[PDB]
Amino acid sequence: YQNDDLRIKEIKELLPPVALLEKFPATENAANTVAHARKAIHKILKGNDDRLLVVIGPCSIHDPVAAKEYATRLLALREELKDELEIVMRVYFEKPRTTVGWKGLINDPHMDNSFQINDGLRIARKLLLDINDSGLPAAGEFLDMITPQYLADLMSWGAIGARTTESQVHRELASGLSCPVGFKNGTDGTIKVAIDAINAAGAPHCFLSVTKWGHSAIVNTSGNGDCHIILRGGKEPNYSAKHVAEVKEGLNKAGLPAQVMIDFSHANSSKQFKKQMDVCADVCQQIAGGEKAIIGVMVESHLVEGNQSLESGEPLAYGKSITDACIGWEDTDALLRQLANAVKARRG
Amino acid sequence: DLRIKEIKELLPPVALLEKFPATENAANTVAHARKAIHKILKGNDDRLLVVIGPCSIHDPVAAKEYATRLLALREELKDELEIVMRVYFEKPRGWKGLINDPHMDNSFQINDGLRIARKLLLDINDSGLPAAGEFLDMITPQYLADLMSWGAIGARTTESQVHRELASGLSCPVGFKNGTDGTIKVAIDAINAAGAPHCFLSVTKWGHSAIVNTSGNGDCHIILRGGKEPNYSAKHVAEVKEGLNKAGLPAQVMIDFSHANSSKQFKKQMDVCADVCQQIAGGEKAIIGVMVESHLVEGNQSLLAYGKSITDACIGWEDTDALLRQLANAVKARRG
Amino acid sequence: DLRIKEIKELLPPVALLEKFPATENAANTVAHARKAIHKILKGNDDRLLVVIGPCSIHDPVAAKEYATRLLALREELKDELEIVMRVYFEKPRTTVGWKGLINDPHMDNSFQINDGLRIARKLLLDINDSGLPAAGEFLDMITPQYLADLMSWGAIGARTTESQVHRELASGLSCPVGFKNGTDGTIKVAIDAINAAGAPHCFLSVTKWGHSAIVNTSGNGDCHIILRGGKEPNYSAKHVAEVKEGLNKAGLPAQVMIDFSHANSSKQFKKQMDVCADVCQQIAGGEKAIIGVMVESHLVEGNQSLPLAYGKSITDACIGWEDTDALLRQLANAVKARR
Amino acid sequence: DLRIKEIKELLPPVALLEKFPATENAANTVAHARKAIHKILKGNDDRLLVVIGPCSIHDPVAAKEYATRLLALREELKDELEIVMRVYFEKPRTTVGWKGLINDPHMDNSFQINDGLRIARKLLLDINDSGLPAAGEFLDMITPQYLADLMSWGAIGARTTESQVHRELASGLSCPVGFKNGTDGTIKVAIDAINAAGAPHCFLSVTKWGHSAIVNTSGNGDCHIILRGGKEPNYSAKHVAEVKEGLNKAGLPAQVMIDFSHANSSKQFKKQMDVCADVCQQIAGGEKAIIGVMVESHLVEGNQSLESGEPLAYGKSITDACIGWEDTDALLRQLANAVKARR
Ligand SMILES: O=C(O)/C(C[C@@H](O)[C@H](O)[C@H](O)COP(=O)(O)O)=N/O
Ligand SMILES: O=C(O)/C(C[C@@H](O)[C@H](O)[C@H](O)COP(=O)(O)O)=N/O
Ligand SMILES: OC[C@H]1O[C@@H](O)[C@H](O)[C@@H](O)[C@@H]1O
Ligand SMILES: OC[C@H]1O[C@H](O)[C@H](O)[C@@H](O)[C@@H]1O
Repeated sequence: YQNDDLRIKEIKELLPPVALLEKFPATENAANTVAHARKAIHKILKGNDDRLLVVIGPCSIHDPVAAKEYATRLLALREELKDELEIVMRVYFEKPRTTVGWKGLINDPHMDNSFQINDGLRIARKLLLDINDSGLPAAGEFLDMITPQYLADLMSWGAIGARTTESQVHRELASGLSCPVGFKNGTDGTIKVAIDAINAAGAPHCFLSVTKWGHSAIVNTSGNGDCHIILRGGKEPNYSAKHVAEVKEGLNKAGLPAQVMIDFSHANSSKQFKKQMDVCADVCQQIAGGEKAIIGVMVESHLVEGNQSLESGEPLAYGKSITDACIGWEDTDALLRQLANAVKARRG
Repeated sequence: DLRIKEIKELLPPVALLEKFPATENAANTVAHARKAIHKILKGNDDRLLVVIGPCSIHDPVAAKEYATRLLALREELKDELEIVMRVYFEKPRGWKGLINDPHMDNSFQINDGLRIARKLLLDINDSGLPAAGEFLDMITPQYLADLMSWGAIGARTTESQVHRELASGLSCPVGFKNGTDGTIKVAIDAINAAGAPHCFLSVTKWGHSAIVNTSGNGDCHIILRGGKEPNYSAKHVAEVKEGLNKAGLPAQVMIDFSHANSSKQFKKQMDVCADVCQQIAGGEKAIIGVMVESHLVEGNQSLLAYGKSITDACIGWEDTDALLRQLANAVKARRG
Repeated sequence: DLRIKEIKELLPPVALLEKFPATENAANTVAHARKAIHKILKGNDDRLLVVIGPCSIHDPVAAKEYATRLLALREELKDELEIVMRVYFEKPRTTVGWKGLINDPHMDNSFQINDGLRIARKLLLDINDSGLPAAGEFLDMITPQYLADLMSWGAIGARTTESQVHRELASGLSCPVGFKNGTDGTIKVAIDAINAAGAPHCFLSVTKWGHSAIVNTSGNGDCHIILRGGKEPNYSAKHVAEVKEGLNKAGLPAQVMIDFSHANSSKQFKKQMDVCADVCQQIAGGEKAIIGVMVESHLVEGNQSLPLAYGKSITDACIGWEDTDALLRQLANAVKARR
Repeated sequence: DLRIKEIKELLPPVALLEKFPATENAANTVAHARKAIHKILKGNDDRLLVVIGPCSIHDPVAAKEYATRLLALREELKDELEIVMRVYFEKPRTTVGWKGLINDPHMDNSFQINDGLRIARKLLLDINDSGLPAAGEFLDMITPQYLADLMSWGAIGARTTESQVHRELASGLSCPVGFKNGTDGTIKVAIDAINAAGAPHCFLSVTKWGHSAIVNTSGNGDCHIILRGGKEPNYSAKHVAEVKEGLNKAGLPAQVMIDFSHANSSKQFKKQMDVCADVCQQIAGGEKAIIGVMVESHLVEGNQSLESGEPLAYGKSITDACIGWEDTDALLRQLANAVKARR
């Protein structure tokens, strides 16, 4: 065709979602994990459970071995702390870049710009399956419009990133997802874009999308009422009581329940991974002092703290982020126990 | 699953491309206008790209009447201006636009809407008038982009990786709007992102998802659309030019006369025009394009009257003729 | 894998249907001719279905000339005959050979099938739009989605009458279907096919979207046998009596279509004129079981080997227009006598 | 679409290939048997291809027990026979009846074709992975894309030997292909089919993505005739000599596979043992043109009728009747001794 594909270099075959769903079906226990976690989060969001949703884990997954070791450790704490916390592992396979960079395990699993996306989808779904089958629910970021069909049935919660909260196609996607969805405030701190997103996601929509067969189609969604805001900072952090109070008022002014999830990382830690523990201290004091609106938190955590560079060509250290820096396991254990103690204090 | 109510059949792009293929004339219109804009962006033509037309298309009849009037000025002023008709089918916000609801009744006859939209784009290009589109999603461009000589990324998606990926593979030049607060950082990031090659998942002309690799698109530029205050003045242009230079990008801008630069007052577009013409006539080479919301009849309507916008308010045809002549005279002055 | 050398993109049927939609006239032509053949097959009409035209289409310009001439005779003889043009785009070869216009439109082994489908559907659309109904052989399992909405009647070839997938195909077609007897002359295989095609089936097929799917059909009751010879011709009234009796035993209407060409003519196109005389005398003598005939006819008689000569078949030899005009008049006269 | 009542979703072949990929053992089994059959067809091996197994598979459990028994004889008789298990899923018929494991795996008219494709591929995978190669029948154009990578040999349905579409299919199959003689016992149509299938073709087909496409094939030279009787059995030395003549006259290798069942056994399953005796006689005497045989065999001889609301006998055909394991063991040993005697 004339005037077509000047800037398209190559087009390669993509496994349809049904191929990944057939190769890696949910086990009974994996399906149980997803169903129970989605119901638990819904109950929190409706105000009928006083526990704290905790979405915690690596900035990005790049190594299934370390991810499964992390998952075993986190599952132990999920079981120990379950009367206070609903613990869901961050299993992020897609990373939004400020400009350019390794986009994650699905886009480039082999970490060498070979872009073996079919391998990436196989690795990602098998890992999500293993984690859910172990009994640990999983959270993801919905950035790509096409990858969710491959994974969403194994997601108990999802986030739409700050750079896409305003995006109509992402709001439409959320309106048809089967899990609860968090919408982050705008990268400059703006709350209104996330409030608008929650309202849009709760409405039914009609739009173009791709089916489990890998074919484009017209899709009609019902709307998703299980959406809430994620506070992730702006030019300055926005986790403190003053900010939470402003957001509660803004939600209620818009007719929405005053409830927030606080991201301890990103702009709320000023991109300094150990400051997540300082955010934790402040948020724990708010919770223990009686703040009911804090229904969830999000934490970037790995086996080993800090981060490392893929671009150097050095062999990668095990269990250590190749993207944002994370707190390590010992801080993670302490942080989770701090949150559990705060939730117990809030209740008693 | 739980929250998917219904899934309906969608014609693949190849069906629309086969039903409404580009005529030799339409193909030539697109090809020459893309090349003309590229030369402007490369600094090898001192003419001004002018993207002008309705806020959104709801009536193909009125749109083709508008196209005929505009083609006359495009040919008349061609030594100073590269005139491209704004052919936007939706207003991001209501009525979901011509593609999503051509019959205006919440029937969501998207297959009909795609047929109507492509036919209109084909007819306008066949007459010799190039068209400019807005790229709001990842699926509709496959049906229409071969008939687009320029496109804008929605302001709500400048920051979105998936829309920067899309731009990196588009065959036409692309404008990225500045941030809602008037800052340009996100737009600079978007131009840098869109300039690089990407690998991502997309839907082919066959209606199947696939892995696509793009080359990167060097024909991307900023659109100034205002922040809390208008940012069309010579002071703001100087600020934007320095920030572009600091980022290693060509110090060039397109200025949107409408929206926050017109302070939400359609007639104020003529005021931005007078100010921008002064800058150009005074020698400002960095202003390479403008965007104007214009229809047959000025104002707007609410879902009736013919040739009058049913979304945002536009200047009517007499102001449009005057505006285009003012810009052409300014370009003449700048040339010397 | 090892014996697949190339896989190339194929336009889906929706693309052809959108580019070349049925005009109002084309749709009316198809609906009327389908209704007319159904009326003839139900015995509620005494006219003769005449499926006549080139062995194969290889030149749309000559086909449109042929169509204009045949349309005039269709209008002239409309009281005795329901005239339907052979528009055959698919050719079953005894071994290897040019498979028709769709498979290789440029007859040079370039296999531009997307071009072939556009050419074929445009031609079929133009012919129906003029008012002339069309007939084809349904050989390919995937091409019928591109063309069947413009077909008023179809044939299953002698070499595929036994084929389960072709019986399934026929069970879901919107047009009447004829089944040729076996190449040895066996009648049973065509009777089995008619019974199978009349029943609902569930099988794998390709949709108008170009995707494979599970398809359920209703069954096609407008099917009938086509007598086309075997070792010896089987058009004589003795053979016709044998077939009507075999049809009765199987509980099927005792009606036949007779193919004047192929083994009935001993592969000699002029002998089609001799078969015509014999069949006309059966009809004029009172034979109501002969509900239709099939004739291989072109602008110029004979055939040629594969520039080409105008109006001559590049596959089986056919009779020319003069013989064609006279044959149709003989048949209409025979119908008028029978009535 | 007046006579199309319903259209239902179908898993594309890639979904089955991803769920049930060929193991290394399975892929090796397929490769080695395809090569061994090629050598036999080209005269570089004096061993006998034996395709043997149930008329149709209705029970994967009995099928795998049969495979385990057959594999043991495959190993024991490997110096004389290339033993390939018949893994057929359907009995083609014009009368009504069970539509086979792929169309109706649950044996109840639910037409759960997606289930049936999963069951059929999983069974083929398991049999190949154990080391036993598998032979299939090609009845349509769409199912082979789900299964053919696990077949070492295939037969085109007797009712489609003359069909251009099935000859096109054969011309692009990765395995050797057998074509059956005509219902009246003549070989003309099968000679035409062998010629047509050995030529390159270009035709429309469904890819592993479940999409129709234009496909070009190389031609299949590993095609041969299957003698299956006509009006009378055609396994006798007089008939083999007559077919050898016709194959030479056509410029094709004078080699044949003899089907011991159906018309050659007068539709009486025990008569397969009489055909075996005669064919062993020809082979032991020095007949080199007999390159393979086809035998309908199961754990338990005879057959049974499928009945709603009722259990079935284990290991016994619900389609045509088969010889049972005792006769199968004796038959395989007879053929092996005849091959030893020929050399
Ligand atoms: O995971 C999250 O919750 C995220 C995504 C976030 O991790 C992003 O992908 C990188 O911070 C970009 O890194 P860069 O700025 O180097 O492109 N929040 O935004
Ligand atoms: O059109 C028909 O009605 C037919 C089909 C017929 O035309 C066939 O395609 C050629 O006779 C094969 O020619 P060859 O024998 O040269 O391959 N009747 O059989
Ligand atoms: O294993 C199932 C059956 O197989 C047959 O070959 C044997 O004769 C039976 O004794 C056995 O029970
Ligand atoms: O970087 C790759 C370059 O070539 C691409 O094909 C584009 O035409 C150009 O804009 C880009 O800068």
